[PDB]
Amino acid sequence: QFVLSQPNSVSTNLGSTVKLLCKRSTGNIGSNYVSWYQHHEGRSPTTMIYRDDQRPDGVPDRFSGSIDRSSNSALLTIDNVQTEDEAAYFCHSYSTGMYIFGGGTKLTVLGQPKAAPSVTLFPPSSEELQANKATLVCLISDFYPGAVTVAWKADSSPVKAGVETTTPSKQSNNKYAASSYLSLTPEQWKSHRSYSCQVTHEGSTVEKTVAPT
Amino acid sequence: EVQLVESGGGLLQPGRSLKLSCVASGFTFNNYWMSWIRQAPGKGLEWIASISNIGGTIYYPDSVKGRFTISRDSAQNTLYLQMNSLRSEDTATYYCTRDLRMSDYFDYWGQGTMVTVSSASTKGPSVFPLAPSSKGGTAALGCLVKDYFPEPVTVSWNSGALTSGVHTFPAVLQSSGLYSLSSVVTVPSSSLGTQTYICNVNHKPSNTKVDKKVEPK
Amino acid sequence: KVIHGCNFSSNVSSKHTFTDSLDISLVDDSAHISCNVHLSEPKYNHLVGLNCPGDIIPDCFFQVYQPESEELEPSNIVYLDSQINIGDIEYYEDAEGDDKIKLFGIVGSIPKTTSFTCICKKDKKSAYMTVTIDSAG
Ligand SMILES: *[C@@H]1O[C@H](CO)[C@@H](O)[C@H](O)[C@H]1NC(C)=O
Repeated sequence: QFVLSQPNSVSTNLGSTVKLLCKRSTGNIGSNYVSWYQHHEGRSPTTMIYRDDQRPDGVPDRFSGSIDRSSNSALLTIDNVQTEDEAAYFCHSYSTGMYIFGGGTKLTVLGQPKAAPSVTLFPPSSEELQANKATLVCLISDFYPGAVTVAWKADSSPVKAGVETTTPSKQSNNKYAASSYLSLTPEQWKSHRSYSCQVTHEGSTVEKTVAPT
Repeated sequence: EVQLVESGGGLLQPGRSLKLSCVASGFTFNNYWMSWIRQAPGKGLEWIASISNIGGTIYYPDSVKGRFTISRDSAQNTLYLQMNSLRSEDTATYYCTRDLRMSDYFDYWGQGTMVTVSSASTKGPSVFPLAPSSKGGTAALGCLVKDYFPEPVTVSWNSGALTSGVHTFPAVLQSSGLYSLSSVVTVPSSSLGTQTYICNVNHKPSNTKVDKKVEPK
Repeated sequence: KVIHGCNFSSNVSSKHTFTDSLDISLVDDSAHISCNVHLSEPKYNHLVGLNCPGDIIPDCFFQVYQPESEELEPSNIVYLDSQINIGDIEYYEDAEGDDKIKLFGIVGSIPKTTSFTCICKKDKKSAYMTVTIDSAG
């Protein structure tokens, strides 16, 4: 019937103001009620806004729902942003027979100065290669915000296979961490002079390199 | 107050049958629509089924149509979601909601239940040591955990005696279904020739314990 | 035999014929519009129901709705058996795409004249079917 579209992720600072959009593809945004749901990790979602602009008891006056008919989208506005607001936010609307959810926007409350990623790259261990297994491990720690993109380079050409990377996870110091892996055969590891792991963080890349022992 | 307590679920295999329960309390049960909402790992919320007060109306999306069945019990105050002929895609966190049909929103959510569907059988982890590398003056050394199923795997360094600078990275999911994680510890680079570093990998699902000593190269 | 009730869908069907009809999709979101059925016979043998191209609140006609306020959500829901108090009532249902036809049959005389309401909901639009069944006519 239609599709609700949300930004993948946004970020603001404490005490600022953020507006999360929910664009309806086909039809009018005002023809159907819109609801907003806050979702923390490992926790039940809680209703934040109902029928367009109504706010249930227990929801702070910070959150407000709005309908922007010019952009055909709904907006969840959060004034005086708090770190407790950092979660996922989903919009919802119902057409007869189907319940539509947006993709969800992972809000990020920038709570500390921006940190550059610490990139450590290990070669396949001695014991790794003897079992005819090869694995390149690129540990990424101490970076904030928690959003990085990794690109591996066999020799110095792009790799498009065998790459597996974890989604960014929050550390104990509120910074984030992630780890990338590259499966190889021991014949692919030694036929190349080196292998390099590039960690793009906030548009700035940090690269490390290892070579066959 | 209104409470929604979910039950059922666990670990199943494709082709089997599951039935989740959701015990409702604190309101007149026969006066509200109830729904099931799931969240797949690394994905957004997805609606599964809605049933009216006395089941006069039932909705499904085309994904689970015919595979799932939603019903309710007036006397037991319980909502159910019968699952048959499952898939690995159905592995998600299944929530239970009370609905206000006249306003098209979910005002109360359940505590969430976890359903995991997989065919990869149990397998212990192959543990490989990671020789230290610079960070100079600071060295980062660890040990690898590869090709195990299922979660979780706990790693301790020096049988709990080494806690300073220990960071166990969350595991990654390989395509087959197996997992892989890494536990690294940062130590002063002067003690590489005088300290014995040994990570203790524990995998209770397969009852596999591996101790791998890490030495320099 | 005709259905004493309200067709809210734009699907005109010969499978079910309704006495009254009002296209819900032409009603405003903020309008208070109802379609009214009034039975006044000494004894009854009538089909009563509605065709809603959206959602029906409550689960009519086993449940019905007797209002006392201009509330947004019902939550004052009674059952047709206890409200009409005519004993065994035959209930019906049929589908036609998004069209939902819910009916009930009343045969005989009822003790006290009673009125009740059913809601057809389409998006933000909302129309009421209010039926009144007299005791003696
Ligand atoms: C009318 O009938 C068609 C086909 O039977 C169906 O697809 C549609 O949902 C029905 N209702 C409306 C309002 O068109």
